[PDB]
Amino acid sequence: RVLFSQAQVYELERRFKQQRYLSAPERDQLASVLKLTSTQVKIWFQNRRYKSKRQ
Amino acid sequence: GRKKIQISRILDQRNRQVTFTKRKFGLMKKAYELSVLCDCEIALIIFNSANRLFQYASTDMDRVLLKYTEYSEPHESRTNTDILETLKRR
Amino acid sequence: GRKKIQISRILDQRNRQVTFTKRKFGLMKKAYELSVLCDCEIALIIFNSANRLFQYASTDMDRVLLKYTEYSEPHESRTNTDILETLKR
DNA sequence: AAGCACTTTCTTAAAATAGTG
DNA sequence: CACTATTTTAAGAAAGTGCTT
Repeated sequence: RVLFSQAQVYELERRFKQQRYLSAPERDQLASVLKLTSTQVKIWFQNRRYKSKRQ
Repeated sequence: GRKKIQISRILDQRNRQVTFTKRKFGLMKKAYELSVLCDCEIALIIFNSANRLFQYASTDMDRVLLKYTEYSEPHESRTNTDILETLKRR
Repeated sequence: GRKKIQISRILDQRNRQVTFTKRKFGLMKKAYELSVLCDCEIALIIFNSANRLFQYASTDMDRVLLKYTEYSEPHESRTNTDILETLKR
């Protein structure tokens, strides 16, 4: 059921520090680079946002 | 696992409730293991933040508590305060 | 541990006594951690093979036992028997 | 469609420990 | 007690569920 690479997660987190929310196009562009799916980046950002409030 | 946590009151109610249920199972499991491995009589009484009761006993709570009431001798008797000191000195 | 041990009575008196003192500290340590982390009132009463008493309480044993005395509400109540069944995943 | 609030399943690093002088 | 290989515990990560706009 597989976790993301530390390079994938490094870029996801670096991007999250700049922007808590992505647009659909922005999301697709990122997914392409990280070698993930749009759904995977969407849900990653959803989860990261949830955890951010549970600090 | 994944990150060292400091032993201080968990601030976030929901985190506190998930951590509680995990560590309560873990504690009762270790109590069970000790009871069986070392042939001992154990009683464990837990009241959570909401004052809900959870109890484990090796054999029977009443038998252990009876044996406790009618011990009549000094024994190892520890509180959170005494524990804090014992951990800081290592 | 250097070897995986099955959960049965240790049948070597000295091994039983060393394992006991180790796991008793471990158990009280975890009880302390739970009490502090989750703001809980815990009481732990242990009688070893020789019927010697060892006890931990978060704040005060008598206060917890009093609170436990008058409490007639359906609450989780587990013994070695019930645990045995629960451990078959 | 996507947000949020959980919840669930599993992985993995931290903590506990069996065997030993 | 100390040491440490090895096991066990539980925190955290991805996906599931269910509801709202």
